Amino acid sequence: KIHPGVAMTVVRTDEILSENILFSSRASTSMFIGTPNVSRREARVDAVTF
Amino acid sequence: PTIAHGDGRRPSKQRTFIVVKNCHKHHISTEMELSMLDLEILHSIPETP
Amino acid sequence: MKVQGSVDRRRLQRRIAGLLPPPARRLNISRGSEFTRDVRGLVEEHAQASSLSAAAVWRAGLGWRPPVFGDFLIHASSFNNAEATGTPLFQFKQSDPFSGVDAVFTPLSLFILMNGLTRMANLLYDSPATLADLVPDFGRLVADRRFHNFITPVGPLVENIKSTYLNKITTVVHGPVVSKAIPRSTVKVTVPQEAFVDLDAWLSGLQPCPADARLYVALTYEEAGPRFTFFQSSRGHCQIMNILRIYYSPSIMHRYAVVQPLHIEELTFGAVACLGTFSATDGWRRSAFNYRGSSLPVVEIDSFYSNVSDWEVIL
Amino acid sequence: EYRSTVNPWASQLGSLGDIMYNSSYRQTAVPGLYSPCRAFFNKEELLRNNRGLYNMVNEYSQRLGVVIAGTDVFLEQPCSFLQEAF
Amino acid sequence: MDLKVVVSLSSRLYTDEIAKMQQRIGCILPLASTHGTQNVQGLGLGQVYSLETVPDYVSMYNYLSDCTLAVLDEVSVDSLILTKIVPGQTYAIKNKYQPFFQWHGTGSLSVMPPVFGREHATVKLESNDVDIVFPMVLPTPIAEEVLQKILLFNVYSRVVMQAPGNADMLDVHMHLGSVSYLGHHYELALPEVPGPLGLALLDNLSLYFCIMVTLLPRASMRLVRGLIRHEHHDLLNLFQEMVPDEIARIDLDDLSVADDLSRMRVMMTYLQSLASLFNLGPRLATAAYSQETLTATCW
Repeated sequence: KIHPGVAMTVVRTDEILSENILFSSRASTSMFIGTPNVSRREARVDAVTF
Repeated sequence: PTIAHGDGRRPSKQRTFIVVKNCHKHHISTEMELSMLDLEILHSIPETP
Repeated sequence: MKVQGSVDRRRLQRRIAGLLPPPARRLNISRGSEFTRDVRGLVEEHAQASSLSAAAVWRAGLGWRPPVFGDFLIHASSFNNAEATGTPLFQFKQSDPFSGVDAVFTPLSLFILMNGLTRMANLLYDSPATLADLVPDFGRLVADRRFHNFITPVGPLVENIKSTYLNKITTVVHGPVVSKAIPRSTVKVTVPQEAFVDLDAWLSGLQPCPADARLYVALTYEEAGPRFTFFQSSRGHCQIMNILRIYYSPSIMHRYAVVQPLHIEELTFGAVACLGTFSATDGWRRSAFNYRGSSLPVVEIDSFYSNVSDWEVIL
Repeated sequence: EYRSTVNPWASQLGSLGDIMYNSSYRQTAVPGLYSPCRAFFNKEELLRNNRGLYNMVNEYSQRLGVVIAGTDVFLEQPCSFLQEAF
Repeated sequence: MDLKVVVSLSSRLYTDEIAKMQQRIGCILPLASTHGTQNVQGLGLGQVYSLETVPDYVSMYNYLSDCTLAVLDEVSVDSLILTKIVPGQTYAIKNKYQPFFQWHGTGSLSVMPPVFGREHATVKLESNDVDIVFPMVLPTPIAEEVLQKILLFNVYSRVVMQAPGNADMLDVHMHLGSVSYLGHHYELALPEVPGPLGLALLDNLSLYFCIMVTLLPRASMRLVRGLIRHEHHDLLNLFQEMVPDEIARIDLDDLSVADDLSRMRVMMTYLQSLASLFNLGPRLATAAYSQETLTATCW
């Protein structure tokens, strides 16, 4: 426990789970909604998946 | 219910699961006494007051 | 005054109703009138499927993937009745009599023949001298190193009808593994967790990830006898062999004494085959056997497409 | 009950006949040649036949009073099933 | 069974490049990982082949065979629509390489790194500070010829060190430099210094060569030693009347069929393994072709 030759600095990174508030003014963004499509992904031996 | 996702990952499958519970049974027991004389005179027929 | 929402269900119902394939045609033979009606429907369907004249007669708008089943018959000693469904099996060739038994082999049976997992294999097979009787030249074929040519891979088993001496066995040869009794329920393939080396992690910019990851099988003659190893890799048939040789080099260094300078028939260190292909980016699953003396941990892999390969020399 | 063996040269674990026909030391034998004495001298064969007969007997008896595995039975080789020769 | 991959670009199209990308429709490139949404830099071959970096082509082969291969289908101002190569599917293909090679029917096609020219098969998208590098699909004969030339150069470069310049000019750039075709000759890019990870193939080659040269047969040497001196053949134009005396020294002993046969068996068995160290490229089989459209059906 003798002091070594030289001093040091120590660095860490810390996370924080934080609850945040969001503000958005009226008519900020224009959204266009498409029309949904269907496809058939796989014909399984037991079921069908779309 | 489930949400739609837009990222590169495969689409989240809709989920329906089966939940099975067990029914408990409780028993309750009360003890009561009746002296033999209390049960005997019921069979006898009283006339005098 | 409900919002009506953002998406409409009529569209989804319509397009999915369009996506459904027409039903299979049952034929009713017991009753006369139903038979006649289905035959009328059959002739109309052939008229509707083969006449280039009309356009609604064009039906091809918008896969057949069961496995190719092959049935083998084996003795009830050379197979446990309890051994799990889907374990890859390997086959042997008899010289004159083949109809008597096929003598299909399991990895634990190979571990027994070759001499924890040892105790499990003995609790399956206490007196495996029939195992020695199945291959008469085992002591000869370890040295002639012709052992791999005769051990042909058969892959996972689906069903085994159980009899006193013989066993009926159905084996997936090519294609995805699938069953038969029901609307084709699927199976999975199991290999013991020990005596299996993950060669994608044995050496562990960013390495690319392919779609499909393959399972190889290799057979090595070390001074501690022969032994079998299956490898879960994904890179390529041209690189798996090189990486495997780099892996075996510490075991290869020991073979200077055993090799014969005069007779060159023993030199080969092993051979590699490719069994099948499964989904990458997933991994595998861990489970133990449920038998009487079951202590072995086992990897099990989903989505197995059985495409067996031949033994290729490595040294 | 009064004797144990008609020929001690055969019915022992390391006798001459046992060396001849048992599954122990026939490794160098050219495969694909039928041997009658195989079904009487191969130790594992005898053990399998005895276990199979005992299991037939007790599985008929202890049943009729749970999963019923269906057993397949035949008669083409009764000599092997009974360890007897006519 | 149905695979459509969209790759999204953060920045814009910058029309200067879109015309060259659009006449670049229908051609192969290897993508990083199979998902519905991809990164832009993993898309091309630009990761493995940095401009400042010296090319090591066996590493390019190793990267190329690992990644999934995709058919460019459509370029849109913000989108890249590519269907991929399912191992059990059949699809059309149409190609235009600036080193332009003419195809035949039922000829297997090999996928290779762009050894010839960087500017040729690479299109710079400096809008994202990226460069899309297309791989080279050639007929299998010219593919194996060029790969063999590459490995022989990687050897003879280590060889020609500290030798007369007459070695420096000749072997380094007479046969290892150019590749011929019908009335045509294309130069190759050559690694200025021998590349690592290339000879990693050559080590295995030396291993197989030691094992094979331990088991060479005898009668063939006698036949050849006879045919070079007594007779004349075109295949034997290589050897003149003089024989390499090595063959005379090995030849001394007599013949026996029983010896030749086991040697022949083990030689055959060690010849099946070379196809793993010689391919190093996903192969596509030709089913039909039209020179008037330059659009074949590979498989």
